[PDB]
Amino acid sequence: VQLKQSGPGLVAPSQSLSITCTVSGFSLTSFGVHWVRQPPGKGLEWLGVIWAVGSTNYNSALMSRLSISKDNSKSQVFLKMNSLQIDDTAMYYCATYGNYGGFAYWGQGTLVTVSSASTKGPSVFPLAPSSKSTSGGTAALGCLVKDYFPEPVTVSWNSGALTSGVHTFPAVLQSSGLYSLSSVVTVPSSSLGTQTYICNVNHKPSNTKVDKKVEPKSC
Amino acid sequence: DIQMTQSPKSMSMSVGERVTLSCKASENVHTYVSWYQQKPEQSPKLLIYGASNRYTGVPDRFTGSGSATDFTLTISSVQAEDLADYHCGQTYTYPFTFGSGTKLELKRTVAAPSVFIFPPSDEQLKSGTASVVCLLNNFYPREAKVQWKVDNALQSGNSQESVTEQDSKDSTYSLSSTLTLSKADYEKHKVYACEVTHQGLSSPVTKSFNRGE
Ligand SMILES: CC(=O)N[C@H]1[C@H]([C@H](O)[C@H](O)CO)O[C@@](O[C@H]2[C@@H](O)[C@@H](CO)O[C@@H](O[C@H]3[C@H](O)[C@@H](O)[C@H](SCC(=N)NCCCC[C@H](NC(C)=O)C(N)=O)O[C@@H]3CO)[C@@H]2O)(C(=O)O)C[C@@H]1O
Repeated sequence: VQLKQSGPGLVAPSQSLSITCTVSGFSLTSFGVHWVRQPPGKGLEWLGVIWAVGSTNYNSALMSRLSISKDNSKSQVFLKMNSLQIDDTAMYYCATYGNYGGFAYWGQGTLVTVSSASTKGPSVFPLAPSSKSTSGGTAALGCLVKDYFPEPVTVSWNSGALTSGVHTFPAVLQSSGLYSLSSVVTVPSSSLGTQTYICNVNHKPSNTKVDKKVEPKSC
Repeated sequence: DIQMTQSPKSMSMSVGERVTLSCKASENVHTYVSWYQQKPEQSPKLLIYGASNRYTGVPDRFTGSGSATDFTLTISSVQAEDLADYHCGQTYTYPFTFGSGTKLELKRTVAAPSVFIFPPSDEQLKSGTASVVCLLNNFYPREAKVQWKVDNALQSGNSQESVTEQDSKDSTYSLSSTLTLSKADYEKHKVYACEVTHQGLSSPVTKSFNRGE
């Protein structure tokens, strides 16, 4: 069983969102698919369901603005919501009970941001290791991922081969209205001259991918 | 229309201790209650359904119990991997609803931060702005105070900080504080310092660089 969702993105208020959930390993004529969302710093909220038989049920607090539909032959379920407000910003999931009594299978989530701002890809700056970021035989280095909108970005090191010691911080909204975050990793200080360290930044809302080599700081 | 109250809202336990999470429904939901584990940067995963059924693949240390309006998730001996938010939900009647979640955090020995400082990259300076980053790595507990000083002037209102979720393999946190200035302001000063206060430190520690180097 698998549920895979379309990608994150930005929609303006009073406009409408549409998300696709593509299912595999079961048939939509046998299992109902639900939509659940998680607003920033809040708990889960059930939105609605389209049952195998094709009838729908909706959260009554939202049903005037919500529509759930499906295409059985394509194994796709669609969520549509209009008259969007800022507080519709959330991680949206499709889910199914399958053969169980709770949400046993979940999609990977679709981050929908409602805002009048424009999409902007990040600037990526190195946090170069130096005598000032060394503690004994340990050095820290990183990359500053700055001035992007909306969330999210994914940061990896050396295409994802490097995970030990990596800390990618939650983004913060700057006073400009753009997000900024850092990702750091600690390595042996003697590795700085012999090992390449590259941060890889992916901002799917802007379909941007950036790689920055992080070299030790010069004089 | 059925309201699920989880308590406590957060807790901190040592590895191997027994954990008890509570969930209270505002009306009788019989046994239609599920528990979900959400680790950072992941989807919720089902642990318990029908109040007491352990879901496929869930370790035996997770047990659900309760009925009607009072429900419990116990972890018989908590492990460092069990760090997560735990959600309860009812599917007894429309609309299905969930509690607000309980954040489970782990206890460990006090661990002071290693402090590192990063001057702005030269590529960023050419754009007109300067970010100076102070990093506090692998400390415990979470509480820490970071103060920026520029040529000994204590700064306020021009920095922002972020703290990672607790690490699942050493139960520590890290923190980044970012000081932002115009390039013009950055170039008007020499010394950039961050001073860190933490339970694991005798006295506040300072980390600095001088642009004149
Ligand atoms: C493989 C298989 O068997 N597939 C089934 C699927 C499948 O089981 C589900 O999709 C889950 O994956 O189900 C199919 O059947 C659906 C369909 O019939 C729809 C129609 O709306 O209903 C679905 O059942 C749900 C009920 O509608 C819903 O009411 C309950 S709430 C939990 C409950 N049992 N409460 C009891 C009392 C309710 C409160 C009561 N108030 C009243 C009575 O008004 C009071 N006393 O206060 O959840 C049900 C699901 O758990 C049904 O599953 C489908 O998807 O089409 C058939 C397919 O063959």
